[PDB]
Amino acid sequence: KAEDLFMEFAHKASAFNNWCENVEEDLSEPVHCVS
Amino acid sequence: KLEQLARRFDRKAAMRETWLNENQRLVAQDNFGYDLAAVEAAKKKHEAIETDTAAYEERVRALEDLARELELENYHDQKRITARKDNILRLWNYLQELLQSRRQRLETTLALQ
Amino acid sequence: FSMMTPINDLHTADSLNLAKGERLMRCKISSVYRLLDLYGWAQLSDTYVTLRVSKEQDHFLISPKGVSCSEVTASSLIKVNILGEVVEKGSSCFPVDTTGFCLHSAIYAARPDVRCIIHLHTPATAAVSAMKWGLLPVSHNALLVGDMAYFDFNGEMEQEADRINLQKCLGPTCKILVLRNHGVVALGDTVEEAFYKVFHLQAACEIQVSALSSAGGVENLILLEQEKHRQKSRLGEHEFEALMRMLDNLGYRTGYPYRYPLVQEKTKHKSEVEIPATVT
Repeated sequence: KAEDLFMEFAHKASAFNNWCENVEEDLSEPVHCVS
Repeated sequence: KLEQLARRFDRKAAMRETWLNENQRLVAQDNFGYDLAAVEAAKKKHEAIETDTAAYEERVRALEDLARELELENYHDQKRITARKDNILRLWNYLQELLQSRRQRLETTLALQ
Repeated sequence: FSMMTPINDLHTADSLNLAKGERLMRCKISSVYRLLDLYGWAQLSDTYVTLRVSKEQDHFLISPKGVSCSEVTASSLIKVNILGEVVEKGSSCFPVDTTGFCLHSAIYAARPDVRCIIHLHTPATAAVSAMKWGLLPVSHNALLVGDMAYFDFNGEMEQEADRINLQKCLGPTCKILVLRNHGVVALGDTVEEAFYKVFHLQAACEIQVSALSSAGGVENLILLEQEKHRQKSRLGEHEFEALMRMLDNLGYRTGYPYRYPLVQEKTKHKSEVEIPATVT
């Protein structure tokens, strides 16, 4: 089936994109802390 | 430590609020393609957007959880966090309502063709 | 013998706690008060113009209660919170009331892309607010205003549920709100665009009132169709600089920074025997 080949990529692209944004915004915190 | 995580709360909620505004802007406009093929293509693009929004519902829930962390810890400024939290929740509920209306719009256009 | 007050009082204050761009926004909204005072639209303080300083820090600037719009300056403005708590108070020994901020607070909670909200109570705009079919675009200025949203107002919005109906009726993308029997509200990303839209809608309302009086009916008028109507300068950038420049020529110490110089200033005629200037 041709459409299934498009649509499983349609799932995985959004998951990859939001995982990338999650690791984008967990990263930039300056974290000084101590010791 | 708790003031640092409050300032992280502000910095984290900024992106969420801007994104709620941005998909408000893009679900606002309506441009259906001509005839049934383009109409159903727009329908499945809407379902793609609807599957996309459920990904960030989780992040909004994480923002909820770290927001109620403050009131568990009895922060000096409760009103700030509580107001920003439930306004964010209200705006997300409004975006769901607009998505549902947009969907019902497209089943009507599918059904009369 | 003069109403003239220096609108920039930041140097004489030398106090308070400020943001990195706050001291320019203070002068800009003070100038907005001065313009709305000068045209005769408003005289008595009813929390007309509200500005958001930053996207994250909130801390919205409002006018103190009791000071007429003629007497408002840069240092007299008060930085409040979204609920009404005092974040910072300027040099203004007056009791603090944030009741009028509640009208702007849910709009802040609704749309972030707006920074400037201007509320009017002029007789023409309040008559249009009581005008049940609303603004009829029979003039060019009303066509220049754009789209409108209409919201029923019961005079109170402290309630938790009234806010939901307000943000429902405002819509996702609409920058002019018309509260019934309560004047108009204009919505702008910058103070310049909001002021431009305020002026144009006020002119359109003034035209429409005379038109509905003189015609006596809708059928005696002509209405062009909204579908038929359908470098770079921002919507209020060009006019607002001219107004600031003219107030500078009169003498108000407007802190608004000009993007381009006015005059060429051809080089004058120089002599060598000058004492070298300045006091160093």
